[PDB]
Formats: sequence, structure tokens, C-alpha cells
Amino acid sequence: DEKVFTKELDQWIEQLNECKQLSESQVKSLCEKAKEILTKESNVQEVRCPVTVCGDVHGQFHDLMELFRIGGKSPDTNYLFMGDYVDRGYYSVETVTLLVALKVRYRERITILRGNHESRQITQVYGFYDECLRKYGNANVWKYFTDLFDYLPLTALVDGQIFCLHGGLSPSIDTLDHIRALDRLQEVPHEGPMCDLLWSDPDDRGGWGISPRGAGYTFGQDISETFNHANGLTLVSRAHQLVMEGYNWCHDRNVVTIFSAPNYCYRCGNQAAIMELDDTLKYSFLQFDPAPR
Amino acid sequence: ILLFLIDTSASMNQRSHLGTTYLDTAKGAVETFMKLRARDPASRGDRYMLVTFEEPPYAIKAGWKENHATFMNELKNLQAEGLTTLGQSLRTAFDLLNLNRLVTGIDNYGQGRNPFFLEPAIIITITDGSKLTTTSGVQDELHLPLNSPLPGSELTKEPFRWDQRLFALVLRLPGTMSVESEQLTGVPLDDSAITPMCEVTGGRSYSVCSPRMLNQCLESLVQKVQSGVVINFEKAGPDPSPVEDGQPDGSQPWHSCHKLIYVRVPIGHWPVPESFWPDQNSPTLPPRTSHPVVKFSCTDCEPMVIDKLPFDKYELEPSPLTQFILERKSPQTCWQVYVSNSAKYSELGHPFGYLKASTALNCVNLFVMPYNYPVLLPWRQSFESYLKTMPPYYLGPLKKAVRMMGAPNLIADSMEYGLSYSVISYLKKLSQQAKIESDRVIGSVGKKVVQETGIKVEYTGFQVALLNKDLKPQTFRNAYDIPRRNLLDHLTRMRSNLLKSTRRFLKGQDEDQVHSVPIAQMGNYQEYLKQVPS
Ligand SMILES: [Mn+2]
Ligand SMILES: [Mn+2]
Repeated sequence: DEKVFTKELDQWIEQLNECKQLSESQVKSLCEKAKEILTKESNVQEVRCPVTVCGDVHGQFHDLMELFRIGGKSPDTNYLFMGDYVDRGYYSVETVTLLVALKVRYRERITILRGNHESRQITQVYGFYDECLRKYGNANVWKYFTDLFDYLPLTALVDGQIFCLHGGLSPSIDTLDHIRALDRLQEVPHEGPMCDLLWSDPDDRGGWGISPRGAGYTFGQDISETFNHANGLTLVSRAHQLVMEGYNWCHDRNVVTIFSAPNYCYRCGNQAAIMELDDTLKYSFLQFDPAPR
Repeated sequence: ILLFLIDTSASMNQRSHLGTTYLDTAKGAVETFMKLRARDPASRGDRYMLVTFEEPPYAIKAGWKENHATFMNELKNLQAEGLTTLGQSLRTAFDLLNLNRLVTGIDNYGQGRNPFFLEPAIIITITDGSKLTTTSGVQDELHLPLNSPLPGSELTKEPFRWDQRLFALVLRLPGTMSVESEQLTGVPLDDSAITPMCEVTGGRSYSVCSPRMLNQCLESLVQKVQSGVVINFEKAGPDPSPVEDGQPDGSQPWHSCHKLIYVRVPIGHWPVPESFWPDQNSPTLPPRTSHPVVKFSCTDCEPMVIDKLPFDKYELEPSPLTQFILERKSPQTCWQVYVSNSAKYSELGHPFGYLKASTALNCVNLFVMPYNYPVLLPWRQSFESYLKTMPPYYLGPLKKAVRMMGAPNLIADSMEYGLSYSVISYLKKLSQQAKIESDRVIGSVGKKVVQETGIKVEYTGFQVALLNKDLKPQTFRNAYDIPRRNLLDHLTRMRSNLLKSTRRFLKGQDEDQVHSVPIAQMGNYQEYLKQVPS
């Protein structure tokens, strides 16, 4: 029962690693298993070092394979993805399918969080719904993926000091106890603590301010320092903005933006980076470029 | 032109019910006001300025010759720390708005008072509720200080000008729930020390209590920006002689509303000259008033005035039109108007216009007439004797209209005063120098203040250093910036960096990027031999 299912999972992973999507029943069973697995996880997933945290993938299977070739194989080293792997990409279903397969196969070796694109109103206006309608014919795989995205955890706590999350800080949130007491099994609204946790952006503002995106606020350096001092944290990892070097430090080395999607939208032509944290909490920024196709 | 006055005082650090301080709410309100004003296709000529509660060298953040980028950058990094010096800040803002007035020709004080030379400006003065301090205690009078008057400012005796409105926002947001949402369409007043100062200029003072009320007041404020022609009306002296369709009994007497002088610069003639009798020899000129004390009298007096006189359409903003609407908007009839305070040699007021309404009965057209129209309109040596009742300098503009017909006058008697021309160019030069000195040191702060001032309680000269925010320690260049913990690893890193002999070496350990990372800015410094012809 368990060995045959494990072998089926390995076969599914090997098939996905060759630009080959699964069938309707296989994706349905994978989404069901991921739903039963992610139910036990809390809003703040306690991740233990050593790890290799990544950023946005935005549905880029070739860039994901390049990342795996750069930052070690998936079963070998740990991975921490911070959302944005479903929209703005030609191969978007394959990336999320491989990620959820690795999650259901290596639940203790890989962690994935929820981003602003993991919803039902964003995937319909960025091409993911169109890709699911074109590839699988019907619109059931998209429904399964959007129903599964509600079970993804919000943030992650690495070594009790690093606080990884897609969007960023929130004005209605002052401690991690408020984040742990949130109902993540809900569609991302236009306002609230979860919307700010998934739509925030750092800047040199100071205090707060409305974001130009349309949702979430914009905090400054003093707010980041207050959040890091009132929760025992030493760093806040995020992946929501487009950078060039791959990693960007802000607020006196308090916020780290890690964009791991090389050649964003195939028009910028930038690099990407991941942060490998060793056992002694030593960080190394591994950079890479888009692999040639 | 819009000059936003955000105090950024220490009293603006209290948190609202939403979770953000009053300063963050004020900045968000300013940003939404920007995005609301951008909807109207008229925001391509205005200029935004910023004024905070800081020292005179540090109060102004963005003034003249400052684009929107630096203004937004300065408003972004606003810090709320300091006392509530409202009077000094208002004085500094009014002096900043009156820097380029004595040089272009606006308010020349010698040739009438031209209303078509406008320089609109709206102040928001977003401050706290009450309890303003002046480093000694808490005052309750709000008196503007007079310590260093600008050269050429004693001719107005008031800080504000002909077109300078003052709106106010107090941001009285509760801290628990702000559940006060009974009256939907109702914006009350703040009832504070800034309320009389705002009402004197001509703008009300909103009382923000809820975010919905804030949005309502911001959407109501965007509809109150136009050409600034503010004149004051008085009921004296007719004892409410409105016996046309009913009996009079009122509050629509001291109307100090504005007038929309829309252009077709503005085009117009026949200005309100002055309020005094100008003499031929006068070294000292009496100070003018920002709001002209002009009074109207309810008399029919042949309201039909048809001639080749150049036409004016200075539209009046409806604020006290209830008294006119009570009399059916006075159809086919008007009432004269006259300026007080010795408009002539020996008389009390001279009718120089009327307030006839339009055919549509929508608003008041404010028909401005010459100094004395009912005589020159209807030569047998008559004009030579008639031109003695009008002020001398007033022969300037009217002669231009005579240019449409002929030219019987000359420059023989075109002289205002031999002493008024003197001591005027020097004042203009001093004002220009002051404006240049103010616009020069506008963004260069150069604080350089970091010391602890160690008191006795190397002697009498020691001062401990303070924590520098933007220090940027050079780890590879300076050896003192390397702490003890990561010393050996950093030593090996510096050794490998020096022994690598790479290209374009630097002294920074890890300088990722700045706060902003633009895509086009990085893509411009590249070369792509492709055009996508297919
Ligand atoms: Mn994204
Ligand atoms: Mn995102």
C-alpha cells in the first residue's frame, strides 16, 4: 500500500522532470494527498536548519530545473519556497505539479508557502486558468489547484530567528501569535492581516503607506526593527519584488528580498539567487542565470 | 500651485484604530488626493510644495524649481518629531508663497489692483487636534509671530494674499472603533484655534473623524480649486432694502467667498484701484488689504448697460446666493456696488459696478464696471472736467480701451506720485535676493549634529559620538570597521579579494542594491543585437 504509492510518486516525479504533465485522476489524487498532508501544518511552519530558501518561480519549469541543478537535488537538500510559482509563465502547471509532488513525497525535506498569485481571482487574469483550460481540456485541474492553494502555510520560522514570508509585515499584526491564530483556509481577501502578509512591500518610507499594487501596505525600517525586536527575530526573508542581483538587503540588514526567477517574464533578462543556510546559520547567496533552451 | 503643510510633530505619533499613526494617515490622504486630482485634466501646470514643523532652514522640504520626484521623496521620509509650532510654520509658508510676487508685477501697489494677475495656492495645514506648544507652555490664541518682516511687506499688513486659501484637517480619529457613522452626508467643523485663521482667508476647516469621512472630505476638497478672486461683501448701508417680492429681516451679509476668473493668463480690464485718496506727494503709502472692503446697495438704477465696453466674465462662486434666490434672483434688475474707505477725495463710496445675474439664473456674473460708468457712457468741454473725479493712475488702463476708438489723451498727466516711484526698485531687488537665497538653501540640510555634550557636573571640549544611521562602513578599506567576531573569516576574505587581481575591484563586502531596482534603468545599460522583424 505504501511502497506501491511511493514508487508511483517517484514515477510521477520522473515524468514531471521531462516536461510531461500528468492526467486528471493523477493530479486529483496528488491534490487530495497534499490536502491531507498540509492539514497538520500550522500557519508558521517551524523549519529547521540547514535549508536552501528560494524565491518566486512564476511558473518556469526550465528555471526550476536550473535551480535544482545549482542548489542541489531536491531529495538531498532542503528547500523553502515562498510562493509565486503559478502565474506569468508558459510552463506553470508543470512547476506547481512538481513542487506539490516533491512536497507530498518529501514532506519533511521541502516546504512551500502561499503567495499572492495562489488564489482564484489572480490565476484567471494572468494565464494559469487559460493554460489549464488549453492543456487538460476541461477546467478541473485548475479547480483542484485553487482548492489546494488554501491549505498552503502562510509563513515559516527558520531556527526561531529567520522569518520567511511572501508579502511582508502587516499593520494589524504585532507578533507571530496573531499569525498562528489566522484561518488560512480562506480565499485571500482585499483587506485584512492575510492580505497584508501576502501583499506587503518594503521601502524607506517609515511607518506605513498604501502600496501602488492595490493591496497591502508598505513598511519602513523602523517598523521592521520593531517587528524583529518584539518577536526575537534577526531577519525577515521575502520574495515579492523584482531585483537584479537576486538578493537585496534592506532596513539595516533586516529584510532580505530573494527573487529566484531568472529572466522575469522573459523581458527583463536579470539573474536569480537562492540563500543556502548551513547548520550553523551561515548564509551563502548562490546566483544563477536562465538556462538556455 | 498647492502647498501641503504636514506638521510631522511629536504629537502625531499616536496610533489610530486602523493600526497606523496620524502621520501615516495624513501621507496616505495626500497620496489619494494626488490620485484624485490627477483625474481632472488640469493637473499639468500645478506645482506641489511641502512644509513641515521644523526650523526655518529645515521647514521647507520642496519648494520652487522642484519636480514631483523630490517632493514625493521628501514626503515619503517624513518623521514626526518636534513641537507644534503652527504660527511660525504658517508664516514660513506664507513667506515662501510670496517670494516671486514683488518681481513679476503682481500686487504692484502703484497701478490699481489687477484681478487677472492670479497666483493660486491652497494650504491644507494637516495638524493634530489641539494643545499646541511653543517650548514654554500651551497657548490658546494662535498668534503669528512678527520678528523679521520681508522687505516690502508693510504695504499689506497681513501675511496671506489676494489668492491664498487655507483649508484644515485635524484628523480626530478615535482609537478604539471610530463607530460614529450616524450622519452620512455631513462634514462638521473642527472648532479649534485654526478655525478662525482658516475662515479669515476664505476656506473652511474639516473635522476628520472616520476613514469614510476622510474620503468624503477629500472628494469635497478637490472641487474647491480654481482661480482665486476673493472679495468681501457688507450689508451697509441700505438696511436690507430688498423690498421687491417680500420683506427682509440676516446672515448673508459678510460674504467672503471666492470668484472663478476663468481665462479665455487671465484676460480682463477695469480693476479695483484702491481704498484711499492718493495724493501727488506721498512718501509713505498706506498699507492695502488682502480682502477689499467693497459694499453693495440694493438699487435698480438702470440695470440695462449695453455698449462696446470690453466684456468680463469673472464668475462668482455660490456661497451666499440664498439672499438673491429669495428675490427670484432679481430678474432683469441688479444692485450697485461700491468700495468704501474714501474711494474719492471727499465722499463715502462711489458706485463702480453691480451684481447682475445671468439669464440662466445659475450664479452671479460679477459685472465689473469702470470707476464711474453712468456718466461717461451717456465733447463740449465735458470729458476734461469729468476726468477730475477719477483717481489719477486710473487713467492707465481705461485709455487702452480708448485705443479701440482713438487716442485723445497723452502722457502729460500720466503720473501717480513722484515719491511712490522711489524706494521701489530697491525693495524689488531685496525681495529677489531673498527669494534666491531661500530657493538656494532649500534641500541641502547639512545638519552635522552628532554629539552627547558630556558635562562635568580635553576638559570642557569633549563630546561622545552618536549612532550614525547612514554610516556605510568600509570593511575592505578601513580596518576599524571590522568587529572581533567575524575577523578571521573577513581577513581571509580580504586576502582572497586582494590576491585575486580581478577587474573593477571595490571596497564593499556586500552591496546588493538600493531601495529601488528599475527594469528599464538596468536594461538601458546593455546591448541587444536584435529587432524582432518577424
Ligand atoms: Mn510575484
Ligand atoms: Mn508575490
